[PDB]
Amino acid sequence: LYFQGIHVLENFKNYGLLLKFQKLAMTIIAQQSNDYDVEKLKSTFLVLDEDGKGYITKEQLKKGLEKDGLKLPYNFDLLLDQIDSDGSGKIDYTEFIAAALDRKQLSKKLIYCAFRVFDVDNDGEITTAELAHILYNGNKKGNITQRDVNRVKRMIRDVDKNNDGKIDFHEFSEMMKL
Amino acid sequence: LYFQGIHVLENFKNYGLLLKFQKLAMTIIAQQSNDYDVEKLKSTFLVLDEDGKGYITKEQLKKGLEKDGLKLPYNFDLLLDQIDSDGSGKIDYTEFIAAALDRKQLSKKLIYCAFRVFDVDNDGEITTAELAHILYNGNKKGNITQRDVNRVKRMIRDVDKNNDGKIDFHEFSEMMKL
Ligand SMILES: [Ca+2]
Ligand SMILES: [Ca+2]
Ligand SMILES: [Ca+2]
Ligand SMILES: [Ca+2]
Ligand SMILES: [Ca+2]
Ligand SMILES: [Ca+2]
Repeated sequence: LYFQGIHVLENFKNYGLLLKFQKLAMTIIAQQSNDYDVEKLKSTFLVLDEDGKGYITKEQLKKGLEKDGLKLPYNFDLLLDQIDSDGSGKIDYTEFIAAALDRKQLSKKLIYCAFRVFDVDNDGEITTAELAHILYNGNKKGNITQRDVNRVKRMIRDVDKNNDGKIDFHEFSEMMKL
Repeated sequence: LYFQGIHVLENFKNYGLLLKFQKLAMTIIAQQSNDYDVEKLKSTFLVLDEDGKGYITKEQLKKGLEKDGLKLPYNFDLLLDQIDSDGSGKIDYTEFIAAALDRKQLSKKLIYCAFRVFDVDNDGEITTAELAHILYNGNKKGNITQRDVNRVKRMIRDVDKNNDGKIDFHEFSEMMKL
């Protein structure tokens, strides 16, 4: 059934975009926060990434943690598959941050650091057009289509709490924190 | 560094458990809700699962959606890797539900359906011991260790909003919904 298929596919697309949105927020925090604890995790990643690739193999991650003196869970391979959230087979910087930087540790300041990038115009509200340009252009400027805007609108609907079609700081924080 | 490694590993374990907790909640909703919209998604999965295995290959999912008349995104393979959240290579029932059943569509009734399973004793609060027994024993009864309880405690800390070490309905709903 087609009609049912439509809603299924669109929900799938939404699931993926929401994952992308949170991972990009985490990456923005790692790049822009200047927070000591975050910087120290970035130092760990530097140590693990022994070839300077920007990503680490599952072997490198295991060996690197073992070199620290840790006893890994026997089920660590399943965990590594979960950390590899894009399924590429390797753990990139963004995935390492997104699993190692506990959401609980994200203070208001850290979450604001990401919020203010998505809120391009700094009015306190992330709009569909702002979010689409960050996700699809990487920056404030550039071409996006009404289909793109509609896709992002559907994703705002999952985060919005006051039915205004925009994401405020509170709403954003409730997405970032469980 | 060992000390830093410890906190990294424990955060990784937490990330994985939180994913497990949400996916199990979704599965409980699919099994126990008796909600028409959820039942209709379950009918879709039955159609896709043509060999009656309980899981579908990426090919089966693509072909099945194409048979519905849908135009899949050219990047659907990346999406499928994201849906395959355990990295097994195939999409099981639980993953299909967890991506197709939009969180937005989870009414109070649907979320309560999962809540009351984790709140084994029905006192309105999910405790560490209750959650550990559901995650590790599958049911209320059975052996778990203090290490197990400590692992679950660390995960409650990510969901708790009033510092009581227990998860109430509101807190649970804030985990389930973005
Ligand atoms: Ca990856
Ligand atoms: Ca704005
Ligand atoms: Ca809003
Ligand atoms: Ca799978
Ligand atoms: Ca209870
Ligand atoms: Ca609580």
